[PDB]
Amino acid sequence: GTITSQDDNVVVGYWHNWCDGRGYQGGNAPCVELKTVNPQYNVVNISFMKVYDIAEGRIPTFKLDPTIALSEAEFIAQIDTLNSQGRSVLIALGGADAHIELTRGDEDALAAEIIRLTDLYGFDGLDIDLQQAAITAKDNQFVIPAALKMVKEHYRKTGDNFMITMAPEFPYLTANGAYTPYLTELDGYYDFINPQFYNQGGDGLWIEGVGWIAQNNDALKEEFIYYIADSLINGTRNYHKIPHDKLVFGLPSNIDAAATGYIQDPQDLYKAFDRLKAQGQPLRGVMTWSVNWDMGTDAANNSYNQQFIKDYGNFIHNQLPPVTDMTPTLSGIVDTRVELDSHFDPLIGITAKDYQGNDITADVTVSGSVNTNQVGDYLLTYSVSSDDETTNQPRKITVYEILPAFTGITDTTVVIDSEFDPMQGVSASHPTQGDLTANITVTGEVDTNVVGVYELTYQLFYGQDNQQNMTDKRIVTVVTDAVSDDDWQVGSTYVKDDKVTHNGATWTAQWWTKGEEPGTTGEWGVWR
Ligand SMILES: CC(=O)N[C@@H]1[C@@H](O)[C@H](O[C@@H]2O[C@H](CO)[C@@H](O[C@@H]3O[C@H](CO)[C@@H](O[C@@H]4O[C@H](CO)[C@@H](O[C@@H]5O[C@H](CO)[C@@H](O)[C@H](O)[C@H]5NC(C)=O)[C@H](O)[C@H]4NC(C)=O)[C@H](O)[C@H]3NC(C)=O)[C@H](O)[C@H]2NC(C)=O)[C@@H](CO)O[C@@H]1O
Ligand code: NA
Repeated sequence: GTITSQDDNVVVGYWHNWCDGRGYQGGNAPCVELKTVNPQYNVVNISFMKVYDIAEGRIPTFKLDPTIALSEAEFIAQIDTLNSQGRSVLIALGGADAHIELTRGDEDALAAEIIRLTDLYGFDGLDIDLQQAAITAKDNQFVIPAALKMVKEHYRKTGDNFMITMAPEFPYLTANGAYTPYLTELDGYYDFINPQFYNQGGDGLWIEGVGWIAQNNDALKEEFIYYIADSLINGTRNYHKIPHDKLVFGLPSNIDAAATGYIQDPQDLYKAFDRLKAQGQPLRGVMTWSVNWDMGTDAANNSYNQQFIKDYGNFIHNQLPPVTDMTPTLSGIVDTRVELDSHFDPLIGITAKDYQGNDITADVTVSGSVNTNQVGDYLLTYSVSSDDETTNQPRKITVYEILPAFTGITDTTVVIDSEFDPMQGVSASHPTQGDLTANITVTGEVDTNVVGVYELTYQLFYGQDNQQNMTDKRIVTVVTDAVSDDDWQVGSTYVKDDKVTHNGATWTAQWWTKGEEPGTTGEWGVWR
């Protein structure tokens, strides 16, 4: 077949490239032939493309499991059958426990291998299902998008829409989260995203005014679906925006398919989707891990017997076609701190794209102005318009000033008649004004001829016209080098004629003493 893409709603189902997988509740997922997958799965994702052995190098590939007892030619024939029915068959990249680790420069080879596989098997696109370390490993976040742009562009040349989808686990979809480079680099290139709303336990989101709604909360499942979808399709509540026409809700087929996330009561999904439709934002479909689980058995060897497609196929297909959200995007805008009098350029680092991923950076406009010569906050708003839609985003610029620092102003003791230079070892600096030593004045003097304690007040003047100032005080004590009688000690014993220094005076013992303080023994006592 040819490249077969989906224009309307989708029910996506992963297909296991292996047999008899064990379920989270002890069930079993048989391998199944593609031609047996229920027709209402209009996108079927071959799982998985990955590195099958590092002796083949870093570029991942796909190798059909022969125990499924499809020859290569037969597998190709069943893909062609699905394509003849207008269904798409994508190759899923990654999966659980698949490590992929690419280096900048691997993008040409990855693209070449994607195309090779696509042309050989009849695949219609590729699903990004990077998990754990593979999301962020080495240069993956650059290489994988770059490769896929090439692949898209290669098939566009012949008028074919090579589909690109992704299956991020929903916790990675916060605004600056690990999947964000894939989503932003491929804006305009991807057909839809089918996040996983399973296996995340008690993770979820905080709804200001209703509380924490967890993915494992079966009492609040309607609210979970509604609010996490509402946040995603509007870029609110700290989630990255995925337009509603491009959001497909991923679910486990049953309790064996994933540890948590199974919808016990399909009504909760019907109602959440209906609510989303009611505010003008119908979703694009559902996704499931997996067709094999939908055709599998539980631990008691009872058949699941297609309960997932029974619950969701007709509901999702019997909907109007999607309506494209053509809002443009802005990238690069972050509140920024700028030091007083530095240069600031409000356009550097900021870019914009239309909904098809075309660069429209030159079309951005900015209102507001920053005055880097005055500390304070300044608010800018960036705007861009395309396709009769407009996106805006604020940016706070804070102008701040840093105090200079003195060095060398430490209390010190010097000997009588020594030379003392109050500026010796003293400096000031500032990060932007540089050496400010010449801006320091000294109030007070030290007289090194006269024993005593001398205070010096250092002032630094800085800033515009030197009208800012800071002060620091220093004590310089001048001590004699004159040797004197040893200080009186309260525990020492003295005898007649012994002399001691105490309380600034020299005293002479008149007889035996221990523990009597000089100066306190009166007109006629032991110390005189
Ligand atoms: C206490 C609490 O609430 N804790 C929370 C955490 O649980 C949670 O973090 C998640 O933690 C779970 C493990 O507890 C971790 O689980 C993986 O989930 C991924 C994503 O769904 C699973 O991968 C997909 O799901 C199916 C299985 O449901 C995968 O199917 C398997 O595929 C392999 C081949 O690749 C086969 O060998 C297997 O047989 C097959 N399994 C089955 C049953 O068929 C499929 O490959 C994946 N892709 C898709 C499209 O479905 C992965 O299997 C789960 N691993 C395990 C060991 O169970 C999940 O990834 C953690 N999430 C994160 C973000 O790290 C956090 C989340 O914030 O919150 C709490 O802390
Ligand atoms: Na095809």
